[PDB]
Amino acid sequence: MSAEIVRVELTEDPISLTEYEALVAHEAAGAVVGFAGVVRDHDGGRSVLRLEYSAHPTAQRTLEEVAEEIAAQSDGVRAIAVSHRIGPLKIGDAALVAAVAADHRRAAFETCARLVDVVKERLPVWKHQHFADGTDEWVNS
Amino acid sequence: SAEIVRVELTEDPISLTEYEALVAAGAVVGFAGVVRDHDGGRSVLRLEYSAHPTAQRTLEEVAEEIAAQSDGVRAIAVSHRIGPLKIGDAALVAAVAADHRRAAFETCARLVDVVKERLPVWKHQHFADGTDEWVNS
Amino acid sequence: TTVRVTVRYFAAAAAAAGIETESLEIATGTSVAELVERLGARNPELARVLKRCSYLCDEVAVRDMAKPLVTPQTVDVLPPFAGG
Amino acid sequence: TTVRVTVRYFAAAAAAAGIETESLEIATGTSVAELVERLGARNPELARVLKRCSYLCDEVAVRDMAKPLVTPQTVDVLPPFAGG
Repeated sequence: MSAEIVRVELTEDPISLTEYEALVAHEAAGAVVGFAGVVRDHDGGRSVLRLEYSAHPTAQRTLEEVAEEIAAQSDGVRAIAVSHRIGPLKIGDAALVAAVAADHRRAAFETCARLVDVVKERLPVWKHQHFADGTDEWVNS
Repeated sequence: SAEIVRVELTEDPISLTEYEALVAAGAVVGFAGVVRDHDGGRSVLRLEYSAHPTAQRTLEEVAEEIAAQSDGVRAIAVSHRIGPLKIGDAALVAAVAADHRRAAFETCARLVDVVKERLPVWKHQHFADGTDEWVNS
Repeated sequence: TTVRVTVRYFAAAAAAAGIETESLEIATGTSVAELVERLGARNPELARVLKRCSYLCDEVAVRDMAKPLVTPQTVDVLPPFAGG
Repeated sequence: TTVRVTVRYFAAAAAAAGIETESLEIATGTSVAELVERLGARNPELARVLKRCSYLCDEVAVRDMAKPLVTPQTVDVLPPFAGG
Protein backbone atom coordinates (compact mmCIF):
# COMPACT_ATOMS: atom_id res chain seq x y z
CA MET A 1 0.00 0.00 0.00
CA SER A 2 1.03 3.61 -0.59
CA ALA A 3 -0.31 6.77 1.07
CA GLU A 4 -3.65 8.14 -0.12
CA ILE A 5 -3.59 10.95 -2.65
CA VAL A 6 -6.74 12.82 -1.60
CA ARG A 7 -6.22 15.88 -3.82
CA VAL A 8 -3.97 16.69 -6.76
CA GLU A 9 -5.15 19.82 -8.52
CA LEU A 10 -4.09 22.39 -11.09
CA THR A 11 -6.97 24.87 -10.88
CA GLU A 12 -7.96 28.44 -11.75
CA ASP A 13 -10.41 28.34 -8.85
CA PRO A 14 -9.17 29.66 -5.49
CA ILE A 15 -7.45 27.03 -3.34
CA SER A 16 -7.68 26.67 0.43
CA LEU A 17 -5.23 25.03 2.82
CA THR A 18 -8.19 24.68 5.19
CA GLU A 19 -10.18 22.25 3.04
CA TYR A 20 -7.04 20.37 2.06
CA GLU A 21 -6.07 19.86 5.70
CA ALA A 22 -9.55 18.54 6.53
CA LEU A 23 -9.32 16.09 3.63
CA VAL A 24 -6.01 14.52 4.58
CA ALA A 25 -6.92 14.50 8.23
CA HIS A 26 -9.81 12.11 7.82
CA GLU A 27 -7.42 9.21 8.46
CA ALA A 28 -7.41 10.40 12.05
CA ALA A 29 -3.64 9.89 11.92
CA GLY A 30 -1.30 11.27 14.56
CA ALA A 31 0.09 14.31 12.76
CA VAL A 32 -0.94 16.77 10.04
CA VAL A 33 1.43 19.28 8.44
CA GLY A 34 0.17 21.90 6.01
CA PHE A 35 1.91 24.37 3.72
CA ALA A 36 0.57 27.50 2.08
CA GLY A 37 2.63 29.47 -0.43
CA VAL A 38 1.12 32.93 -0.54
CA VAL A 39 1.76 35.90 -2.82
CA ARG A 40 3.85 38.64 -1.21
CA ASP A 41 3.27 42.32 -1.96
CA HIS A 42 6.99 42.75 -2.50
CA ASP A 43 9.68 40.83 -4.35
CA GLY A 44 13.39 41.57 -4.66
CA GLY A 45 12.87 45.05 -3.23
CA ARG A 46 10.03 45.88 -5.62
CA SER A 47 6.35 46.29 -4.79
CA VAL A 48 4.06 43.81 -6.56
CA LEU A 49 0.58 44.83 -7.73
CA ARG A 50 -0.52 41.44 -9.02
CA LEU A 51 0.72 38.32 -10.77
CA GLU A 52 -0.43 35.45 -12.96
CA TYR A 53 0.53 31.80 -13.10
CA SER A 54 0.45 29.96 -16.41
CA ALA A 55 0.69 26.21 -16.94
CA HIS A 56 1.92 23.91 -19.67
CA PRO A 57 -0.81 21.44 -20.79
CA THR A 58 1.22 18.61 -19.22
CA ALA A 59 1.23 20.32 -15.81
CA GLN A 60 -1.67 18.32 -14.34
CA ARG A 61 -0.11 15.00 -15.37
CA THR A 62 3.29 16.10 -14.04
CA LEU A 63 1.71 17.00 -10.69
CA GLU A 64 0.04 13.59 -10.53
CA GLU A 65 3.34 11.83 -11.28
CA VAL A 66 5.05 13.81 -8.52
CA ALA A 67 2.25 12.92 -6.10
CA GLU A 68 2.59 9.20 -6.86
CA GLU A 69 6.35 9.28 -6.19
CA ILE A 70 5.88 11.08 -2.88
CA ALA A 71 3.01 8.78 -1.89
CA ALA A 72 5.07 5.66 -2.62
CA GLN A 73 7.95 6.31 -0.19
CA SER A 74 6.46 4.78 2.97
CA ASP A 75 7.46 6.43 6.26
CA GLY A 76 4.11 5.98 7.96
CA VAL A 77 2.53 8.61 5.73
CA ARG A 78 -1.21 8.07 5.39
CA ALA A 79 -2.46 10.83 3.11
CA ILE A 80 -1.15 13.65 0.97
CA ALA A 81 -2.74 16.52 -0.93
CA VAL A 82 -1.31 19.21 -3.18
CA SER A 83 -2.68 21.98 -5.37
CA HIS A 84 -1.31 24.79 -7.47
CA ARG A 85 -3.42 27.70 -8.62
CA ILE A 86 -3.10 29.15 -12.10
CA GLY A 87 -4.48 32.28 -13.74
CA PRO A 88 -4.69 35.75 -12.12
CA LEU A 89 -3.71 36.04 -8.44
CA LYS A 90 -3.88 38.84 -5.87
CA ILE A 91 -1.55 39.63 -2.96
CA GLY A 92 -2.30 37.25 -0.11
CA ASP A 93 -3.70 34.53 -2.37
CA ALA A 94 -2.37 31.02 -1.85
CA ALA A 95 -0.44 29.97 -4.96
CA LEU A 96 0.59 26.53 -3.76
CA VAL A 97 -0.97 24.41 -1.03
CA ALA A 98 0.11 21.03 0.35
CA ALA A 99 -0.89 18.85 3.29
CA VAL A 100 0.46 15.60 4.71
CA ALA A 101 -1.04 13.31 7.34
CA ALA A 102 1.25 10.81 9.06
CA ASP A 103 1.47 8.52 12.07
CA HIS A 104 4.16 10.75 13.55
CA ARG A 105 5.22 14.36 12.99
CA ARG A 106 8.74 13.65 11.70
CA ALA A 107 7.43 12.00 8.53
CA ALA A 108 4.71 14.65 8.17
CA PHE A 109 7.13 17.59 8.30
CA GLU A 110 9.79 15.97 6.12
CA THR A 111 7.35 14.66 3.50
CA CYS A 112 5.39 17.90 3.20
CA ALA A 113 8.54 19.98 2.63
CA ARG A 114 9.92 17.42 0.17
CA LEU A 115 6.63 17.34 -1.74
CA VAL A 116 6.70 21.14 -2.09
CA ASP A 117 10.36 21.00 -3.15
CA VAL A 118 9.79 18.46 -5.92
CA VAL A 119 6.64 20.22 -7.14
CA LYS A 120 8.46 23.56 -7.47
CA GLU A 121 11.33 21.84 -9.28
CA ARG A 122 9.32 19.88 -11.84
CA LEU A 123 5.92 21.54 -12.33
CA PRO A 124 5.85 23.24 -15.76
CA VAL A 125 4.29 26.49 -14.58
CA TRP A 126 5.43 30.09 -14.99
CA LYS A 127 5.07 33.25 -12.91
CA HIS A 128 4.39 36.68 -14.41
CA GLN A 129 4.71 39.57 -11.93
CA HIS A 130 3.56 43.18 -12.32
CA PHE A 131 5.26 45.94 -10.31
CA ALA A 132 3.98 49.30 -9.10
CA ASP A 133 6.38 51.18 -11.38
CA GLY A 134 4.56 49.72 -14.39
CA THR A 135 7.20 47.19 -15.41
CA ASP A 136 6.69 43.43 -15.51
CA GLU A 137 8.84 40.34 -15.16
CA TRP A 138 8.69 36.70 -16.15
CA VAL A 139 10.39 35.04 -13.18
CA ASN A 140 13.57 33.10 -14.10
CA SER A 141 13.50 34.10 -17.78
CA SER B 1 12.29 39.75 15.87
CA ALA B 2 9.48 37.35 14.99
CA GLU B 3 6.09 38.19 16.43
CA ILE B 4 4.31 35.82 18.79
CA VAL B 5 0.72 36.29 17.62
CA ARG B 6 -1.11 34.06 20.10
CA VAL B 7 -0.19 31.51 22.77
CA GLU B 8 -2.76 29.72 24.93
CA LEU B 9 -3.91 26.61 26.72
CA THR B 10 -7.68 26.28 26.54
CA GLU B 11 -10.49 23.74 26.96
CA ASP B 12 -12.16 25.05 23.82
CA PRO B 13 -11.55 23.23 20.52
CA ILE B 14 -8.53 24.62 18.74
CA SER B 15 -8.38 25.32 15.03
CA LEU B 16 -5.25 24.95 12.91
CA THR B 17 -7.15 27.00 10.34
CA GLU B 18 -7.66 29.80 12.84
CA TYR B 19 -3.99 29.76 13.80
CA GLU B 20 -2.67 29.75 10.23
CA ALA B 21 -4.94 32.77 9.75
CA LEU B 22 -3.38 34.37 12.83
CA VAL B 23 0.12 34.30 11.36
CA ALA B 24 -1.16 35.74 8.07
CA ALA B 25 4.60 36.52 4.82
CA GLY B 26 5.03 34.35 1.73
CA ALA B 27 5.11 30.95 3.39
CA VAL B 28 2.91 29.47 6.11
CA VAL B 29 3.48 26.09 7.75
CA GLY B 30 0.94 24.67 10.18
CA PHE B 31 1.01 21.62 12.44
CA ALA B 32 -1.79 19.71 14.12
CA GLY B 33 -1.21 16.90 16.61
CA VAL B 34 -4.37 14.80 16.55
CA VAL B 35 -5.84 12.22 18.96
CA ARG B 36 -5.47 8.74 17.40
CA ASP B 37 -7.92 5.86 17.90
CA HIS B 38 -5.14 3.55 19.08
CA ASP B 39 -2.00 3.41 21.19
CA GLY B 40 0.22 0.64 19.88
CA GLY B 41 -1.99 -2.44 19.95
CA ARG B 42 -4.73 -1.08 22.21
CA SER B 43 -7.88 0.72 21.03
CA VAL B 44 -8.43 4.17 22.51
CA LEU B 45 -11.90 5.48 23.40
CA ARG B 46 -11.04 8.95 24.67
CA LEU B 47 -8.46 10.95 26.60
CA GLU B 48 -8.00 13.94 28.87
CA TYR B 49 -5.18 16.47 28.99
CA SER B 50 -4.49 18.22 32.26
CA ALA B 51 -2.15 21.16 32.77
CA HIS B 52 0.03 22.50 35.56
CA PRO B 53 -0.79 26.09 36.62
CA THR B 54 2.57 27.17 35.14
CA ALA B 55 1.74 25.63 31.74
CA GLN B 56 0.60 28.88 30.12
CA ARG B 57 3.75 30.76 31.10
CA THR B 58 5.99 27.88 30.03
CA LEU B 59 4.37 27.80 26.60
CA GLU B 60 4.94 31.55 26.36
CA GLU B 61 8.60 31.11 27.30
CA VAL B 62 9.14 28.32 24.76
CA ALA B 63 7.53 30.34 21.95
CA GLU B 64 9.74 33.32 22.76
CA GLU B 65 12.89 31.15 22.87
CA ILE B 66 12.12 29.69 19.44
CA ALA B 67 11.20 33.12 18.03
CA ALA B 68 14.41 34.74 19.29
CA GLN B 69 16.71 32.08 17.80
CA SER B 70 14.91 31.88 14.45
CA ASP B 71 15.76 33.76 11.26
CA GLY B 72 13.50 34.98 8.47
CA VAL B 73 10.42 34.11 10.53
CA ARG B 74 7.75 36.81 10.83
CA ALA B 75 5.00 35.34 13.00
CA ILE B 76 4.40 32.37 15.31
CA ALA B 77 1.28 31.05 17.05
CA VAL B 78 0.80 27.91 19.12
CA SER B 79 -1.92 26.38 21.30
CA HIS B 80 -2.47 23.25 23.37
CA ARG B 81 -5.96 22.06 24.23
CA ILE B 82 -6.76 20.71 27.70
CA GLY B 83 -9.66 18.74 29.17
CA PRO B 84 -11.55 15.83 27.57
CA LEU B 85 -10.72 15.19 23.92
CA LYS B 86 -12.37 12.98 21.31
CA ILE B 87 -10.60 10.85 18.72
CA GLY B 88 -9.80 13.21 15.86
CA ASP B 89 -9.58 16.35 17.99
CA ALA B 90 -6.46 18.48 17.65
CA ALA B 91 -4.51 18.47 20.93
CA LEU B 92 -1.66 20.67 19.73
CA VAL B 93 -1.69 23.29 16.99
CA ALA B 94 1.17 25.52 15.81
CA ALA B 95 1.66 27.88 12.87
CA VAL B 96 4.72 29.67 11.55
CA ALA B 97 4.81 32.38 8.90
CA ALA B 98 8.12 33.11 7.20
CA ASP B 99 9.44 34.96 4.17
CA HIS B 100 10.64 31.62 2.79
CA ARG B 101 9.31 28.08 3.22
CA ARG B 102 12.49 26.51 4.63
CA ALA B 103 12.49 28.70 7.73
CA ALA B 104 8.77 28.04 8.23
CA PHE B 105 9.13 24.24 8.08
CA GLU B 106 12.25 24.05 10.22
CA THR B 107 11.00 26.49 12.87
CA CYS B 108 7.54 24.92 13.15
CA ALA B 109 9.13 21.48 13.60
CA ARG B 110 11.56 22.57 16.31
CA LEU B 111 8.78 24.59 18.01
CA VAL B 112 6.55 21.52 18.29
CA ASP B 113 9.38 19.37 19.68
CA VAL B 114 10.32 21.87 22.39
CA VAL B 115 6.68 22.36 23.35
CA LYS B 116 6.21 18.59 23.74
CA GLU B 117 9.42 18.34 25.78
CA ARG B 118 8.77 21.23 28.14
CA LEU B 119 5.02 21.85 28.46
CA PRO B 120 3.84 20.66 31.88
CA VAL B 121 0.71 18.89 30.68
CA TRP B 122 -0.31 15.27 31.19
CA LYS B 123 -2.25 12.78 29.10
CA HIS B 124 -4.77 10.32 30.55
CA GLN B 125 -5.76 7.66 28.02
CA HIS B 126 -8.82 5.40 28.24
CA PHE B 127 -8.83 2.10 26.37
CA ALA B 128 -11.66 0.03 24.88
CA ASP B 129 -10.98 -2.87 27.25
CA GLY B 130 -12.00 -0.57 30.10
CA THR B 131 -8.46 0.11 31.34
CA ASP B 132 -6.67 3.47 31.50
CA GLU B 133 -3.13 4.83 31.55
CA TRP B 134 -1.32 8.00 32.55
CA VAL B 135 1.10 8.36 29.66
CA ASN B 136 4.78 8.18 30.66
CA SER B 137 3.90 7.58 34.33
CA THR C 1 11.35 21.35 65.86
CA THR C 2 9.09 20.74 62.86
CA VAL C 3 7.93 22.50 59.71
CA ARG C 4 4.69 22.26 57.75
CA VAL C 5 4.99 21.46 54.05
CA THR C 6 2.07 21.50 51.64
CA VAL C 7 2.30 18.84 48.93
CA ARG C 8 0.32 19.17 45.68
CA TYR C 9 0.01 16.00 43.61
CA PHE C 10 -0.51 16.12 39.85
CA ALA C 11 -1.82 13.65 37.26
CA ALA C 12 -0.59 10.10 37.87
CA ALA C 13 0.77 11.16 41.25
CA ALA C 14 -2.62 12.49 42.37
CA ALA C 15 -4.25 9.34 41.01
CA ALA C 16 -1.79 7.17 42.96
CA ALA C 17 -1.99 9.29 46.11
CA GLY C 18 -5.79 9.30 46.02
CA ILE C 19 -5.75 12.99 46.94
CA GLU C 20 -4.90 16.32 45.32
CA THR C 21 -3.21 18.01 48.25
CA GLU C 22 -1.71 17.16 51.63
CA SER C 23 -0.06 19.01 54.51
CA LEU C 24 2.84 17.22 56.18
CA GLU C 25 4.87 17.79 59.33
CA ILE C 26 8.59 17.10 59.00
CA ALA C 27 11.73 17.79 61.01
CA THR C 28 13.23 21.17 60.15
CA GLY C 29 16.03 20.72 57.62
CA THR C 30 14.47 17.67 55.97
CA SER C 31 15.61 17.42 52.35
CA VAL C 32 13.18 17.19 49.44
CA ALA C 33 14.64 13.71 48.85
CA GLU C 34 13.76 12.61 52.39
CA LEU C 35 10.30 14.13 52.03
CA VAL C 36 9.72 12.10 48.86
CA GLU C 37 10.86 8.93 50.62
CA ARG C 38 8.26 9.69 53.29
CA LEU C 39 5.38 10.39 50.90
CA GLY C 40 5.60 6.89 49.40
CA ALA C 41 6.37 4.99 52.60
CA ARG C 42 2.91 3.40 52.90
CA ASN C 43 1.74 3.59 49.27
CA PRO C 44 3.62 1.30 46.82
CA GLU C 45 1.72 2.73 43.85
CA LEU C 46 2.65 6.29 44.78
CA ALA C 47 6.24 5.28 45.56
CA ARG C 48 6.51 3.82 42.06
CA VAL C 49 5.08 6.98 40.43
CA LEU C 50 7.38 9.22 42.50
CA LYS C 51 10.42 7.37 41.09
CA ARG C 52 9.99 9.33 37.85
CA CYS C 53 8.66 12.66 39.14
CA SER C 54 10.24 16.10 39.17
CA TYR C 55 9.48 18.68 41.87
CA LEU C 56 8.74 22.35 42.46
CA CYS C 57 9.13 24.39 45.64
CA ASP C 58 6.70 27.33 45.50
CA GLU C 59 6.38 26.60 41.76
CA VAL C 60 10.16 26.95 41.29
CA ALA C 61 11.97 23.90 39.86
CA VAL C 62 13.94 21.88 42.40
CA ARG C 63 17.53 21.67 41.11
CA ASP C 64 18.86 20.16 44.33
CA MET C 65 17.00 17.26 45.97
CA ALA C 66 19.37 17.56 48.95
CA LYS C 67 18.04 21.09 49.58
CA PRO C 68 16.88 21.32 53.21
CA LEU C 69 13.28 22.36 53.90
CA VAL C 70 13.57 24.99 56.65
CA THR C 71 10.40 27.03 56.10
CA PRO C 72 6.75 26.24 55.37
CA GLN C 73 6.35 25.92 51.61
CA THR C 74 4.51 24.08 48.86
CA VAL C 75 6.04 21.10 47.08
CA ASP C 76 4.50 20.23 43.71
CA VAL C 77 4.80 16.65 42.47
CA LEU C 78 5.13 16.47 38.68
CA PRO C 79 5.02 13.18 36.73
CA PRO C 80 6.83 12.96 33.36
CA PHE C 81 5.08 15.29 30.90
CA ALA C 82 2.97 13.90 28.06
CA GLY C 83 1.72 16.70 25.81
CA GLY C 84 1.12 16.75 22.07
CA THR D 1 12.59 18.83 -49.38
CA THR D 2 10.93 20.49 -46.39
CA VAL D 3 8.89 19.51 -43.36
CA ARG D 4 6.19 21.51 -41.58
CA VAL D 5 6.70 22.19 -37.88
CA THR D 6 4.22 23.73 -35.46
CA VAL D 7 5.89 25.85 -32.78
CA ARG D 8 4.12 26.59 -29.51
CA TYR D 9 5.56 29.40 -27.38
CA PHE D 10 4.98 29.55 -23.63
CA ALA D 11 5.14 32.29 -21.00
CA ALA D 12 8.17 34.53 -21.55
CA ALA D 13 8.76 33.00 -25.00
CA ALA D 14 5.20 33.76 -26.11
CA ALA D 15 5.56 37.25 -24.67
CA ALA D 16 8.77 37.93 -26.58
CA ALA D 17 7.55 36.33 -29.82
CA GLY D 18 4.29 38.27 -29.69
CA ILE D 19 2.45 35.08 -30.64
CA GLU D 20 1.45 31.82 -28.98
CA THR D 21 2.03 29.62 -32.01
CA GLU D 22 3.20 29.56 -35.62
CA SER D 23 3.59 27.02 -38.40
CA LEU D 24 6.90 26.76 -40.20
CA GLU D 25 8.51 25.12 -43.21
CA ILE D 26 12.03 23.91 -42.44
CA ALA D 27 14.51 21.80 -44.42
CA THR D 28 14.09 18.11 -43.66
CA GLY D 29 16.81 17.08 -41.23
CA THR D 30 17.06 20.49 -39.56
CA SER D 31 18.21 20.03 -35.96
CA VAL D 32 16.26 21.53 -33.06
CA ALA D 33 19.26 23.80 -32.44
CA GLU D 34 19.16 25.07 -36.04
CA LEU D 35 15.42 25.64 -35.64
CA VAL D 36 15.96 27.68 -32.48
CA GLU D 37 18.42 29.86 -34.42
CA ARG D 38 15.81 30.58 -37.08
CA LEU D 39 13.13 31.25 -34.46
CA GLY D 40 15.45 33.71 -32.72
CA ALA D 41 16.01 35.72 -35.88
CA ARG D 42 12.53 37.19 -35.28
CA ASN D 43 13.72 39.68 -32.66
CA PRO D 44 16.61 40.02 -30.17
CA GLU D 45 14.20 39.71 -27.23
CA LEU D 46 12.93 36.28 -28.27
CA ALA D 47 16.49 35.26 -29.15
CA ARG D 48 17.45 36.28 -25.60
CA VAL D 49 14.63 34.30 -23.95
CA LEU D 50 15.37 31.23 -26.09
CA LYS D 51 18.88 30.91 -24.64
CA ARG D 52 17.47 29.61 -21.36
CA CYS D 53 14.56 27.62 -22.80
CA SER D 54 14.05 23.86 -22.87
CA TYR D 55 12.16 22.09 -25.65
CA LEU D 56 9.60 19.38 -26.30
CA CYS D 57 8.98 17.55 -29.57
CA ASP D 58 5.41 16.23 -29.46
CA GLU D 59 5.64 16.93 -25.71
CA VAL D 60 8.71 14.68 -25.33
CA ALA D 61 11.70 16.43 -23.73
CA VAL D 62 14.58 17.23 -26.09
CA ARG D 63 17.76 15.85 -24.54
CA ASP D 64 19.98 16.29 -27.60
CA MET D 65 19.66 19.63 -29.40
CA ALA D 66 21.26 18.02 -32.46
CA LYS D 67 18.05 15.99 -32.84
CA PRO D 68 17.03 16.10 -36.52
CA LEU D 69 13.51 17.18 -37.49
CA VAL D 70 12.50 14.76 -40.27
CA THR D 71 8.75 14.48 -39.80
CA PRO D 72 5.90 16.99 -39.26
CA GLN D 73 6.01 17.86 -35.58
CA THR D 74 5.00 20.13 -32.74
CA VAL D 75 7.90 21.87 -31.00
CA ASP D 76 7.16 23.46 -27.61
CA VAL D 77 9.32 26.32 -26.31
CA LEU D 78 9.59 26.18 -22.50
CA PRO D 79 11.21 28.94 -20.41
CA PRO D 80 12.76 28.08 -17.03
CA PHE D 81 10.00 27.07 -14.61
CA ALA D 82 8.72 29.46 -11.94
CA GLY D 83 5.92 28.06 -9.84
CA GLY D 84 5.03 27.59 -6.20
